[PDB]
Formats: sequence, C-alpha cells, structure tokens
Amino acid sequence: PLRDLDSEHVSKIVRLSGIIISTSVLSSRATYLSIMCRNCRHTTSITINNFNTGNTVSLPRSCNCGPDPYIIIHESSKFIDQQFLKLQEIPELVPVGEMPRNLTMTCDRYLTNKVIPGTRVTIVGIYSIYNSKNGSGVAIRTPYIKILGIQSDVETS
Amino acid sequence: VYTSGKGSSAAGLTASVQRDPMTREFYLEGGAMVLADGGVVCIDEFDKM
Amino acid sequence: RVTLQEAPGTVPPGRLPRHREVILLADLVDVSKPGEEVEVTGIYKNNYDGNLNAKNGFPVFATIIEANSIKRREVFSWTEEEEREFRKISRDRGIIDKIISSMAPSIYGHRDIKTAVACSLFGGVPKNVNGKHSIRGDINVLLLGDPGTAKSQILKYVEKTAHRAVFATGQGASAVGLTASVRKDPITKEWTLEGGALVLADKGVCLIDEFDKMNDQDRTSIHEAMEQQSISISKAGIVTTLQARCSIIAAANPNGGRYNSTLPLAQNVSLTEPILSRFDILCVVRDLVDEEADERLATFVVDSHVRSSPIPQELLMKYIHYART
Amino acid sequence: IRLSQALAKLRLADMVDIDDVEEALRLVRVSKESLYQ
Amino acid sequence: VSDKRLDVDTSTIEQELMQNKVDHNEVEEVRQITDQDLAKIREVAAREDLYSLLARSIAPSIYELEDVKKGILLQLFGGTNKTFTKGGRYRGDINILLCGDPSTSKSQILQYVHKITPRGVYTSGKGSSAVGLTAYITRDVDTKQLVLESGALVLSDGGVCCIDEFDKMSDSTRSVLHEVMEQQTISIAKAGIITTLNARSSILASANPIGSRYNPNLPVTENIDLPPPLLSRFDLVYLVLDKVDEKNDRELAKHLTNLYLEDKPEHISQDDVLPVEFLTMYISYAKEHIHPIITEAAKTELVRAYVGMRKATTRQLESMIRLAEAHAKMKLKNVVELEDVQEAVRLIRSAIKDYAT
Amino acid sequence: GDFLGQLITVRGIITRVSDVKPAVEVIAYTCDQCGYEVFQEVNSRTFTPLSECTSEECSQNQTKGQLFMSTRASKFSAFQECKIQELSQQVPVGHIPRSLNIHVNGTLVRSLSPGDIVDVTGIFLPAPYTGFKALKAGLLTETYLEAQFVRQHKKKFASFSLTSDVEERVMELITSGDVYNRLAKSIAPEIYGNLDVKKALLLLLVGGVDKRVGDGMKIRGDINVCLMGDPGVAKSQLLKAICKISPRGVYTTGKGSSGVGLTAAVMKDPVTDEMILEGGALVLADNGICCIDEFDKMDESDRTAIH
Amino acid sequence: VDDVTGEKVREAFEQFLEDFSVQSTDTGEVEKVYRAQIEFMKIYDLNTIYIDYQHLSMRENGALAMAISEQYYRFLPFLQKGLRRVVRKYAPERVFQISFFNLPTVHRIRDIRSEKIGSLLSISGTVTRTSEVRPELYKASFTCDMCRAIVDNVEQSFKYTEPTFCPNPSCENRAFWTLNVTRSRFLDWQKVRIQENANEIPTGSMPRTLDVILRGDSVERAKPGDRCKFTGVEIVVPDVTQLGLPGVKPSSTLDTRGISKTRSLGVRDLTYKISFLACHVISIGSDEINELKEMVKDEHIYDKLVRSIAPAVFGHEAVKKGILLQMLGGVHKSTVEGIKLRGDINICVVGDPSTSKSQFLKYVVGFAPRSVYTSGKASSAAGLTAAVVRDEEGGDYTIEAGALMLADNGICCIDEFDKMDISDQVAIHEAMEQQTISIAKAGIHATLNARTSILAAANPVGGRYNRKLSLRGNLNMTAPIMSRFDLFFVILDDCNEKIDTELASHIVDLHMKRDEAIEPPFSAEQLRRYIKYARTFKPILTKEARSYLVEKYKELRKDDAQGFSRSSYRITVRQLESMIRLSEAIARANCVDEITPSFIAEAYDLLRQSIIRVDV
Ligand SMILES: Nc1ncnc2c1ncn2[C@@H]1O[C@H](COP(=O)(O)OP(=O)(O)O)[C@@H](O)[C@H]1O
Ligand SMILES: Nc1ncnc2c1ncn2[C@@H]1O[C@H](COP(=O)(O)OP(=O)(O)O)[C@@H](O)[C@H]1O
Ligand SMILES: Nc1ncnc2c1ncn2[C@@H]1O[C@H](COP(=O)(O)OP(=O)(O)O)[C@@H](O)[C@H]1O
Ligand SMILES: Nc1ncnc2c1ncn2[C@@H]1O[C@H](COP(=O)(O)OP(=O)(O)O)[C@@H](O)[C@H]1O
Repeated sequence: PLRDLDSEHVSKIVRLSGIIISTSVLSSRATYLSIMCRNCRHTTSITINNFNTGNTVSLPRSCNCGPDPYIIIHESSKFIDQQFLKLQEIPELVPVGEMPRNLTMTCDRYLTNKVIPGTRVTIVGIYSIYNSKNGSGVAIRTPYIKILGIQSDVETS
Repeated sequence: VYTSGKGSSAAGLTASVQRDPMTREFYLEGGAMVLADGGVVCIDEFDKM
Repeated sequence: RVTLQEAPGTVPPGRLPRHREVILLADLVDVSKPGEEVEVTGIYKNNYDGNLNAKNGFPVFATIIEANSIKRREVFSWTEEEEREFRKISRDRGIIDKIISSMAPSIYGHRDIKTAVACSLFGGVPKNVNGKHSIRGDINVLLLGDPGTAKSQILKYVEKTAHRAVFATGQGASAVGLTASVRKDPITKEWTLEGGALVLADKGVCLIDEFDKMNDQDRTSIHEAMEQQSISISKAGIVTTLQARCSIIAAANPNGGRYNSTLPLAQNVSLTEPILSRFDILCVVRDLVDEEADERLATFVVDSHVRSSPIPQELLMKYIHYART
Repeated sequence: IRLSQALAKLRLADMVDIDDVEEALRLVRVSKESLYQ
Repeated sequence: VSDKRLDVDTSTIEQELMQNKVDHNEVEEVRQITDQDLAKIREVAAREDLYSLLARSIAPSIYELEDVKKGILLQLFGGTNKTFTKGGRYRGDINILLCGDPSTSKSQILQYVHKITPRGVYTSGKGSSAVGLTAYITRDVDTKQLVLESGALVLSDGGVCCIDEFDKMSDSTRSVLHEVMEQQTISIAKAGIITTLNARSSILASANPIGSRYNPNLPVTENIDLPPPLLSRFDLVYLVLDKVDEKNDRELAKHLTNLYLEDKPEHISQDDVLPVEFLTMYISYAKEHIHPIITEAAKTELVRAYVGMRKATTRQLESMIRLAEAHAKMKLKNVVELEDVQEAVRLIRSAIKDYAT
Repeated sequence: GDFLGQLITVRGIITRVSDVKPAVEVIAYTCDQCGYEVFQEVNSRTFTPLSECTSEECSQNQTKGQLFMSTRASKFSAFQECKIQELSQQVPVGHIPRSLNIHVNGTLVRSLSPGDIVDVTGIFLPAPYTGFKALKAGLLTETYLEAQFVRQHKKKFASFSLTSDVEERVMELITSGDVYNRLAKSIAPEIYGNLDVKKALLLLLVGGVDKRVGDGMKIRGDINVCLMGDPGVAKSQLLKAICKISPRGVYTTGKGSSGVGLTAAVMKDPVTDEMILEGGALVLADNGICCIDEFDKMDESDRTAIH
Repeated sequence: VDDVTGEKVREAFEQFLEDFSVQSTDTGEVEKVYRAQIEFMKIYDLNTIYIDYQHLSMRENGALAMAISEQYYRFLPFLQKGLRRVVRKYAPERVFQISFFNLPTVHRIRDIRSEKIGSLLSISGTVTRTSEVRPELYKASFTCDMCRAIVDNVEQSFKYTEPTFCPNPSCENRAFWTLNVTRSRFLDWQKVRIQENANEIPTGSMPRTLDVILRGDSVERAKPGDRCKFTGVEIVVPDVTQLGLPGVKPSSTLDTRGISKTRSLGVRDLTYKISFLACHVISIGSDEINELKEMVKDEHIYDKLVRSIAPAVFGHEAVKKGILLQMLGGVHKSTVEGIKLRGDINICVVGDPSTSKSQFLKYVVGFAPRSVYTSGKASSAAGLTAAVVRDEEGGDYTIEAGALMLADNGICCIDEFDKMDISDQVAIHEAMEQQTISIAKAGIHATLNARTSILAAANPVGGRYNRKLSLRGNLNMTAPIMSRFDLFFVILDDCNEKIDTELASHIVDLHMKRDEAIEPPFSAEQLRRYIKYARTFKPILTKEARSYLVEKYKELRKDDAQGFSRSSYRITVRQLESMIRLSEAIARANCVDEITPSFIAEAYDLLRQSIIRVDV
C-alpha cells in the first residue's frame, strides 16, 4: 500500500500500485558527452551509462588553466529523455480523514510516454531519496521512486 | 462513453476550451463528444441537458 | 509531524486553543489519526532552525514537543473465538427484530424507519451477471423527514456504527462536498485529485441530508453515481472513471409544512420524480398530534434531559461487518 | 438662452441680438414637431 | 485649518483636540472672532425678520422655495448634544430628503451646502457601495502594507453628507443607512479589525419620483417609492411641486434670465439685504456658544402636536424636538419659547400643504 | 529594429503618458572638508551614491573626507514617459496594434496627453534590458524612442495666443458672409439632408458661455444633443463625423463601453508611482464632445453616470 | 560620575523601599509595607513583585519619582540590582521583575509621542490577537569550540548577537558563536497587539493599533477582546519595512578618521518604529453578600428585575424577560453518552421600525461584559469567525479573535439578519447546530469552540405586518436557522391615545436633562454582581412534578393541532426541549433549586403569548 512505506525499503526494489495524477514535460539528460578544455584545447569524453536525479556526474575541474574549463560540445553529444511521473494513491481509499499522499517518479528512455495520466498502474521501482530544498528540517530528505519498470493495468483502456 | 447529463460529474458534455493553469495557453478540456470520437456515445435525460 | 492543538472541550471561556507542534519517530509514525484526542508523553524542546538570524528582535526560539509515546482516546475485527461464539446467536429467528430495536436506541424512533436503516446498512448482493451488468447490490434509503422529526439524528447513528460511512451534509460545506474534482492544494503544492463523498465512501455507506438545498452541480453528480455506480472525471488533464458503489441514505425535508398536501409524495416534496425513482425505500414520517404518542415521546425526551433486550452496540457493529464480508 | 448665446458667438457678437434668440426658438421647435408629418 | 469662506467645525466633536493641543500648545484650530463684530452679531439677532432673512441669504441664486432653504438653515444649526451619564448621544443630527419634479434646483442646494459645510462629502447614486461608504482595508502600495482607509461616511462624520439620486441606490446599499440614522454610529466587524466606529453626520438626500412628475393623486407615500419604514425615518421630508403660477414663471425668468448683466457676476439677488461672510461667523458662533433647552413650556403643545399627527410614527416627535431646538438655538435663546414650536411643526406640515394635490 | 540611433518621425495615438517627475542627470556632493564638489554623471535607471572623497585635495591624504549630496546643486531634468500605439488604420489586415515607449526631457514635457493622434519626432535610442534572465540570448536592447519635437494632428483649442495672420485664414471664411449656414452645411457633408441637424451640431461644437455666479456655483456651459429615429437616416455617421472633426472627441458605444469604461479605475503606475486613477470615455474626453451609439442598450449603471 | 549619580539614585530608591512605606497607624496595615511584600512573595517563592507608584511619588516630594519616570530605562538596572541587594540582605535561581502600578495619569495611544520614549507611561486599550508564548535568551552560554564553551553572559539588549569579549582563546577574536541550547536562561514571552478603545477615536481618523510585548509573569494576563490598562516600560523596535516613506532617513556610516590607510564602508540604516512594552497588566474597565441575601430573600425581586431591566425602553414586558433569560442560561451539560444537550437560549426580535427594538440591543452591549455588537449586513463574512491569521511571522497559525467567537459563553447581538444574505447565515447555523466553529484556510486546519447566545433584530419583508400572513413567511430567513431560535417575541406598535400620550411624555422626558430622575429599583451596577451570583447555581430538577410538564407540553399542542392555520410550527418537540432551558432559566432567576411547577407555568405562558402573537 502506498500509505505504508517503511524506511527499511530504501534502495530496495519496491512495487506498488496507484493512480497517476500528472505526467510532466520531457527533459533531456546526457548519456554521452564529449568535452573540451577551452584554454588547454584538450578534448575528452564522459559517458554516463546509468543514472537515477543524483546528480550523477559533473564536469571535471582540471584541464591554471582552471577553475573548471571544460566546455561541453553539443554537436557530438548524445542525449536521452526523462519524464517525472507523479503517482497518487487511489482516491477511493483509505484516507477517510485526509488529503491522500503521493510519490514522485522518474522514468528514463523507453519508459516514457507509456502512460497517460488517469491510467491505473502498478509500478515496480527502487524506493529512494533526494535532498532538494526545504519547502522541513532537520536533515529530512524527501522520498521518490526510481521506476524500473512499469507494468500497466490491462488495458485498462 | 456513457454520459447522462448535463455531463457528469466533472466531465462537460461537449467540446470545451479550458486553459492550462500553468503555461496558460489553451487546450481541449474534454467532454463526452471529443473523448468518444469515432464511435458510440450514450446519452440519458436528453431533454434535461 | 503532527500539529496538536488544545482539546476544544476543556477550554476556559474566551481564550483560544493553541497549536503546539509534535514530532513522531520510529514505530510511532502514522499510528494516530486526525479527529481524535491523542495523548503524547514527550520531551518539550525549544529546537530548532534556529536561524532565525532573521529574528533578531527580540531573540525568540520556537518550541516543539518531541514525542516518545501515543495514547488513544480515551482496530475492530472478528475473531475465531468471537465468531464461533457469534454463530450461535444468529440462529434464533427473532434476532432480526432485536437488531432493529438495537439500531437507533436514543431516538425511540419507529419500527419502520429503523427497519429501513438496518436493511440498507446491512447489505445486499452485488451481483454481476456474467459478464455484463451487476444490477445493484445496495439499498438506497430516502428518509423523508419533517421538521422536528428525528430525521437528522438517525443517519448520524450510521456514521458511528458503519465500517466506512461518510457524512457530506447538504453542501456549503461539511467536507467532503459530494463532487469529485481536481483542486489546487493548500499552501504551495502540486495538484491532488480528490473524490467527493461518493468515491471516498465506496463499498461503505454514503450519508447525505437536505437534498432540497443542493445546488444542481451536485445533484447531477449524485444522479450519475446512482445510475452507473461510477463517477467520471475529465478535468484537468486527468481522465478517469472512479468507482463509487455506495449505498445512499438521505434525509429530505418536505416542502413547507409537516405534510404539505394530500397530494402525492412527488408533489409533496421538491425533488423531481426521476431522481426519486432511484430510491427503493421511502420512509415517510408523520403525524398529527396524538395524545398517547405525545405522552410516550415526552416521557422519553424528558427522561433523557433529566439524566445528567437489544444487542450490545459493539457486537452488532461487528455483526454487520462480519456478515457483509 | 444658452443656444442663443451660442448663435451669438458665430456672429462674434457681444450684442446677442433678437434674431439670434428667435433663431434659437426656431431650432427648438423644428427639433420636434416633425412628428406631425 | 480654519477658513473664512466655509463654515466652522463644532466643539463637541473636537473635544480632546481642544483638551489636548493646549498642553504642548500649538496655533490656529478654532476660528477666532474680534469684539466689535460680535457686537454686530448680537445686534443683528435683534432684527425680527432674521429667521426669514437668513433663509433668503443661504441660496442667493436659488429663487423662492424658501422653506427648503429654511429647513436646511436649521440643518446647519441642528439639534443639541446629550451624553447623559454615559451613552445617550442623540447628537444634533437632523436629516432631510427632498423630492419633486426635475430641474427644481434640488441638486444646486446640494452643491451649496457641500461648499459651506466644513467636512461634508458628496456622493452620487450607483457610484456607491456599502464597502465604499466605510472601511476599505486597501494595500498601501508605498510600503507594500495593508492600511485602513476611512470610508465616505466616516469622513463625513460631523457636518453634512450630501447624496444624489438616493432613490436609485442599490438594495445592498441603504442597508448601511438603517445603521447610521438610528445608532448614529457604524458597526464594522469585517476582515482585519472589529470595532464600532462613530460617524455622526447629517444627511441631505435628493430623490426623483417615478413620474418623474409625481403627478396629482396616487398615494404619495407610494409615489416616492422607497420602503415606507425608511421613508418615515427622515426628519423632514420635502416634496416640491409646480402649480404653474403664471405669475410665477415670469418672475422666475426675471430672476434667471438676468446675468445677462453683469457678465462679471454682481448684485445677484439685489436689491435684497444679504449677509455674506457674516452669516458663517454668525452660524459658527450660534453653534459653539449656545445650548438650548426646551424647559417646561414646550411639552404640552409639543405632545399635542404629535398626537394630532398620530390621530406617522414616534420618530416624528423626536424630529420636532430636535428640529425645533435648532430654531431656538438660533435667536440666541438658551431656552425655547412656547412659541417657535409652531413653525417647527409647520415645517412638517409645510409638506402636507404640499401633500394635498 | 535597424533604425536604432536615427532621427525618426512617427504617427500614432498617445496613451498612458505618466506624471512628470525630476530625474537626475548629474549629482553634486560637497566634501565639506576639502571643500570642492563632486559631480557624478548618472545613467540608466539606477546608480550607487559615492562616498569617501574624490577631491584632488582629499586624494593621497591620510584621511579622506566624507561627502553628501545637495539637491539644490545637482542638475535635474523633467522626465515624462509616454506610449504610442498604431493609428489602427495602418495595422495590417490581421494582427493587432503594437505599442512603443517614448521619453521626454526638459521643455517638451506636458505637451502630450492621452487620446491624441500625433506626429512625434525624435532621435531613436536603445536602453539595456531583457526579459527573464534565462530568456536572453544577448545582448538585445529592448529600445525606446526619444522625443525632440511634437506635432499634433487636430490642433487643440482653446489655447492659442495669436491671431497673427491666422485671422487671415479666418477671413476667407468670414468675408463671404452667412458663416452659420456655410459651416452648418460644412459639417459632415458626406451625408445628404438634415441641414437643421447639422445647423445645431455647429453650435454643439462651439458651445459656451457657461457662467459663474460669483459665490460661486456654475451653470453649464454647453449643449447636449440627442438623435432619435430608426433604422436608417444615417444618424451615427454624423457622430463619426463630429468625433472626427472635434479635438478631444471620443466615440463610444454601450456594450461597447463598460461602466468601468467611463469611470476611472485605480491601477498601479509602472516606473513613477503609484496607483493612479486612469479613466476612459467621459474623463478621457472632456472639454470636448463625447459621442454615444446604441444609447438604449447601455442598461442601467451607465445611465446613472450620464444622468 | 554618571555612574555615581545613577548609583546615588540606586541608594535613594533602596533606602525608599527600606524606609517606611506606610504612614497608617493604629488599626492596619501598620507600616511597613514592602517588606511584608517581599516575604509574602517568599511564601510561594515565585520571584516577582508588585509595588505601588503613588507612595513613591509622594515620599521624596517626587524628585525621585520624576528621576524614575523620565530616565526609567536608564534606571532599570540600578533598581532590580537594588532589589537583589535587599533580597540578599534579608533573604536567602535568580529572576526578578519589578512592576509599578496605579499611575496618576492615563494617556491615549494616539497621544503617545517620542518625548516619552524609554520612559514608563500608562496606556489603556482593547487587546487583540494574542500570540502563543515563546522563550527568550537575555542570558546565554555561547562560545566557540576553541578553546572552551560555557562562557555565559551578555546579549542583554535585543541583538541577538554576540559574545562581547575574551575570545576565543587562544585564537583570540572576533570570531563568533557557537550557541548552546543546553545552557542558558529563558523567560516568557507572548506578544499581543493592542488597539485604541472604540469609543475614543477622533473623527474620522479611524483606529490605529500598536504592538505590546509581554514578558514577565505578566504573561497571559492579557485577554483577547478586552479593555486593559498598562504601565510603561515603553521602548522601541526597529523596522525594515519603512522605505519610500519618504525620507530624509538617518544612517550609520562610520567615522574612520582614526587609524590610517595603508571593513569597507559598513553602512546600516536605522529606522525604528514605536512599540509599547508591558511590565504590568490589569483588566480594569462580605459587606456585599448581605445585599445579595437581601435580594434572594424578597419575593418580588423577580418583578424588580423585569421592571428594572431597560429604563430607556417603555414597556412591552415581554422582551424584558426575553433579554434577561439569555443572561441566565440552562445547564448546557450532560446527558452523554453521547451528544450534549442545549442549553443556552436564542431570541430574534421582529417588528415595524421605530419600535426601538435596537434600544434593547444597545442596552445589552452596554450592560453585560463579553458582548459583541455588530450591525451586519456589514459582518462582512468573518467577522463572525476566525481568519486565521497567517503569517506571523515565525510559524504563524495565530488566530484572530473575532466578532462572534470573541464573545463566548455570552450574548452576541446582531441587527438585521435579513440583510446578511446567504453566506454568513449558514455559518451562524453551523454555530448554533454543531456548536463548534471549524476553520480551515489554505493552511493549518482547525477547530475552535464557540458556545454562545445570539440575540438578533430582524425587520419584516415590508417592515410591516402582514398580520394575516404566517410568521413563517414574514421573517424571510431560511428554515433551519429559523427553527433554532426560540422564540421570537414579535412586537408591533399600534396607536392608543393613552399609550401615545405616555410615549410622547416619556420621550420628551428622556430628552430633558430634568427630569432624568427616572430610576430602576435596581442600579445597573449591582444587577451584575447579583446575576453573576445567580450564575454559580447548578439548577437541577429531579422533582417528579416534572411529570406535570409532560401534560403541559401535551396541553400545548392539542389545542394547537386544529387548525393548522394557527401559529404552527407543529408544535415541534424542540419546543418541549425548549421548555426545559426556559425552566432552568427561571430557576437561575429565582435562585430556587429543583424549581416549582409554577415557574414552569410561567415559562409556559410566556411561550404561549409568543405563540398567540403569531396567530392573528
Ligand atoms: N422522538 C424523538 N426523540 C428524541 N429526539 C428527537 C425526536 N424527534 C426529534 N428529535 C431530535 O430533534 C432533532 C430534529 O432535527 P431534524 O429536524 O432532524 O434536522 P433537520 O430539520 O435539519 O433535518 C434531531 O436531531 C433529533 O435528535
Ligand atoms: N427657483 C430657482 N431659482 C434659481 N434657479 C433655479 C430655480 N429652479 C430651477 N433653477 C435652475 O435650474 C437648474 C435645476 O436643475 P436641478 O434641479 O439640479 O435638476 P434635477 O431637479 O433633475 O436635479 C439649476 O441650474 C437651477 O439654477
Ligand atoms: N442623407 C444621406 N446621405 C448619405 N448617406 C445616407 C443618407 N441617409 C442614409 N445614408 C446611409 O445610411 C447608412 C446608415 O448608417 P448608420 O448611421 O451607421 O446607421 P443608422 O441608419 O442607424 O444611423 C449610412 O451608411 C449612410 O451611408
Ligand atoms: N419604547 C421606547 N423607548 C425608548 N425609545 C423609543 C421607544 N419607542 C421609540 N423610541 C425611539 O425610536 C428610536 C428607535 O427606532 P427603532 O425602532 O430602533 O428603529 P429600527 O426598528 O429601524 O431599529 C429611538 O431613537 C427612540 O428614541
């Protein structure tokens, strides 16, 4: 049940079902990005195979020349897509007293656009954590679910 | 799409322009007709609309 | 975090009950439910954040009760010994009548108007015909009242007893407000979907009163709910059909006087005939002044205010759930 | 009087002669009274 | 603060700002009068036609209709303030509606009274709302803060609020007035701050009957429109009418078609004896230095009038005793005569001689 | 946007045109220790007031003196900003009339007013801005127009001194005689008939004389005309006519011009502050003729205003 | 020297309180006094004191008095240190707070200036928006890790930073922090925002509030919606929000003309706003019990009550009882399990205007404490409910009083129900049905109790009868709120020459300063202590004569069954339920417990005429 998530589920495969309120505008992340030092004129590449919203990888700091010189070259870099679904528990039950709680999702590549808001779904994912910015305190970190992967209800339509 | 109305409950009965609160702009809000397009629509209380 | 405020009962006159903030950790989490006087045994602290270098003048620290424990006011289910015990009770025929007599104790009521309550509250069979239509498995009670008649209080009983029972009042509103709508959240938050009384109360019992005072916007919602047993929401981008299977129990107020005319019920009250047709059981209440009836009643009321056979309420409110499951 | 005093001004006036006022009456009666036609 | 051309504020209203502003001292405030001019006032009071005289002096441009000028003349002197032990506070307030055929100058009077009365405020019908007449609670926008503003009646506290087209006010409005006319204060519980704040103010309201010529017969009490309860509440209600005197319009045209000459306005009502700046210092003086009491003599005739009307509502009595005491406030009498209550009734009967049709 | 810097002349309708206030070109400070003065030139929207001292005598000293401004010494210019919109005839078939900003310094101030159709001639210069910081490619300019000289269509009476050789321009009209019928006919010749109606409209345009009773109160002062009848007879064309001829004329209709159209709203004023009353219709056109069509359909609240 | 002169003022004051504070001889209260005060405070050892000003002003001829008043903020430290001195001397965890009272003078908030700044003063006004009590430092132990914490001192004036000197060590500094919450002393406090007294404000200037901060055991002494009297400790709080005020505004730019050139500019604007502070807070604004007895003894004092209620008003005799029986309410308690009975009472006066229905109202807001008066139509909304106030700042959820709820367990008086349309009437219904006021707005959800009686004055549809019409149709308020008001006490005035003459006589009498000699058998002041006494009773009828009540209920509906064209109503059981609270009300009136069947009959007939007036 979405209502019940212990803190012992963190970074473990958690599967749960609910109703998606809203899906978000696609964004682009970089799997392969070829970089260049501006002064040094040196060239490199950083290839990030897997990632969650970490942020996973940042540009290096060293090519005097410094602080971090590296210029991303956008013509040779390859990008992918990221959704940010947001899942609410079924409004039916069982708050009875309260505004029903929701979790935030992140879907990469081939898990995008699989889902129209409103479609009842069941997600298998990895419960997890980011810091963000306190809307909170102290040391509190808001939860979210990295999704791998999604098995929709059938159809439902 | 079975809609007996007047439309129900939140759903309008016909094509309607409503705006996206964020980004403003415009979009089709939904309704019986549009969502049901290319097929059957079921209406009741048709005099009560 | 739990915002805990002074219990409104014990307030000394004129001073307002004061929010004080509670923190829960570990096993304490989510145990408490809102709308219940709770107890905490904490350690009162002035922490934190704490900068609050914003204030400045005068130096002021906020306070927070950090909670160790929780004590309920001051959770129910059937059980093997209790059910094996239980079964032997349901065997007598007269149990029905006993139950009805147990169904609305403090009103003194009627045998009829309570009978309807018991019937609809207790259940029905859904019951899906393969694979098409389920008919309906519920009893919708129109309780047509009369000023001064108990018509309100009865349904209030149902909110205490029933498993899932929801009080939507007429409108205006006592939340929830009977119409599923996707609404911007308080403070600053993402948009959450919310059901009306209907969706929220699914499988349970939906309890509404004063239909006549309802704005049409709601009326269509109730009608739809009774008709197809589902509420469809098309706004904003979210598009679904939520499923409310609720039994509707209603309190209605006749147009004008106690009995408006010899004229038929549909003529007697404002609600249109087609919405009324959906209601199977109509409980009319009366009457003209009766000597004995006024005796009998007044003794009971007076008896109540002066204070200052049926099944125990607990076993019946278990009984119902048991049988329905 | 005010119409009179207006017609005067196109004579540039300061005199406000009788034909001015009479003319104002003319405009007034001609305004209406076209409902007899 | 004070001016020669416009009328002087009352003492009772000022109160503390007399009782204070002395201690730290200050200058100006209450208009001061020399000795020999006082000696002129106390002389003019002797003149018998005074009560008539001032009435012609109020509106110089405006012709005839003397009893309107006159009732308003008493609106300027209105009432006597009473605190009892505590509470009380009936003030001096007297309130006047007037209706009639259009183009009757009913608005001109409003302009004039507006000009004389020190603190008054002038409002049109439909340009008004119950929020507009008190307590705006606007954002200040200079400091980006929420600051309370005084509504139009609160400002008008003291002196005279003037109202256009009173018949035409929206139904939610006029619900403000049932508060003011009776209580003499307004009670605001809304929004930020919850208090009952004082607006003590006369009201002069203009009305246009449905006709708009209100026409012979018909019930008049019907033909002013209004709810009759509110309508009975007004102290003195003028109904102005044209009997088409022949024999009038010629005289009136002699009055208005003048100017003409001079182009630079002079000798308006002349030849007529008129005070100009004298009547304002007179009126002021009358207001601060006199506090009339009706003593014994009045009460008999005073009551029998009220009964004679009853044979209407009790307010009409309240009216008489307040309106009359204004008359007696004038003429520099600390005590009312048994006389002077006669016309004080007649003014109410004046509209009745106009209610015959 | 290729004309930036040039001296250009535009024609459009003035709108808005906020209050004139002192803007400061150079600021004077007084060291008070070394004596002297310190004049900083000032540009764009804001500046930072200098401190310590720039005095040649307070340079290289151990102790720099402190200085503070004197508003009497500094050089102020009268600043007024006004927007102009496309004349609405010149708009291409689709789209919408655009707006453009203008600045006014020194003497030309106050020469401009809303509801005016005008030829403005000024040297056209850019001033640094962009939208949300993340919305700029850079550097952009956002521009504006500067105002050297103003030439107004429909020149505005009653204000002129002379009546020098212009009387000559009056006399061709006078000498022929029978000015009244001539002008009368000369209002809206575009339509046939109704010489009486026009005969009166001439008076309407002229007006006068009002009066002052010396106390004083006023008596208008002007003429109020109605044109009844239907459906044809082309009554409204006379009103487009007049509102075209008369300066400070404004044409409105009932549903149309809202009640808030005639009354003045309170709205926050950009740049100079704050919360200025902006009116329309009646206030917008006053001292001159206002024109109304469909005078029946105006409902109620409007009729009270006009009443 | 300034140290020495100030210290002299110390010794002078200390000598004062040690010198005789009392001239009272023989029977007393014989000397001292204040020693007796130190010791009486030593009884419960709560460590704060109260000492009168008047004495101190009188003793020294006032040189000391003025020396205290004018420079008082200068002279705090010497004073409380002096008290500490005497305490050390005659008495054996040190927190001391000294609060004078009974000043010779009162100053209006509008009469506050900056010349009285930093100096003790007296200010009376209507308290608004109290705020929950939060701790404060003024003594803190804060230091860096290096080399040691536990240094405890300073932060005296509001800053709140920082350690004054002898940093670090050995890192000696400058530096800053670190602050412990494990070691420090805290006190109080609650902030309250006081408003100018409604009656005083100069036209049309409209009220302006000021802010008064409560530190000391003076905490919580203040009450929302109440007149109070404060003594000065006046001071200042700085304000960022004043900009574009306009100027010219003063600044801090530092003088660096010392040292030498080889910090930057360091400029900080100083813009202050006056906000009063409070040491002392009062709610101002045996021999008697004999009188109370004398009241309960007599058999007529009921009738005395009734006749003496509203002198201004002439007769009617109905609404007199109608008004008083609200002041004295039922048991409003039990019956459990369960839902609680009502309890309290309600009335709505209806009639053709000029009937002076409002005079009652004004008399109630005049007479009884805990009474709010609004004229709504302008309620406008809440008004009768709470905002709730957000933000504060620092967590907010502070609650406005306000209107209806700030009068609690009391009588709220509203003119003209018929003007407030739909929106608020529903809220009132929520108040008189659920008895609780539930408040949730864009923020913290809440429930706030209001248990109140509501006296309304409602004008008829046409302001008239309509005798022939059903009252049901006349009053024009919705059914559910209608059925909760028991009962209406309708008045219509009709012409009777005796009564007419009596009115004209009585009114002219009123507007005559003489004779104002018209007087009630009870004085307006005593009737309050009487009532408050009569409130302490828990009238309970066990008595089986209650059986009779049934037939009385029963006698009431039968004759009123046919025709239905009579005043019905029904008569609703809620009227049986009403007879109860009425009975208990009359019990409150007559001090009698378990009452009488007779009083029951009185409440009964009362309801009866209230019915017949509806008949026509
Ligand atoms: N016979 C009775 N015994 C006990 N209580 C009763 C009886 N009849 C009515 N009541 C009480 O009177 C109240 C009547 O309210 P009701 O008329 O039902 O509300 P509404 O008119 O708003 O629907 C009920 O709450 C009920 O508790
Ligand atoms: N008796 C009078 N004396 C002087 N002027 C008058 C008199 N009667 C009418 N007038 C003139 O006629 C006009 C009256 O207009 P007004 O009465 O304000 O219109 P309305 O009656 O519709 O309010 C004023 O300009 C006024 O000067
Ligand atoms: N005497 C005339 N001379 C020229 N055009 C006329 C004449 N009479 C009528 N018209 C025409 O009739 C039309 C009426 O237009 P308009 O004034 O807008 O509507 P209305 O007929 O309601 O006044 C005008 O376009 C005009 O061309
Ligand atoms: N019995 C009375 N006692 C005192 N004053 C009365 C009485 N009857 C009438 N009045 C007068 O009537 C006025 C009150 O009118 P009121 O009936 O309150 O009008 P409304 O019904 O609009 O409130 C008061 O100013 C008062 O002087």
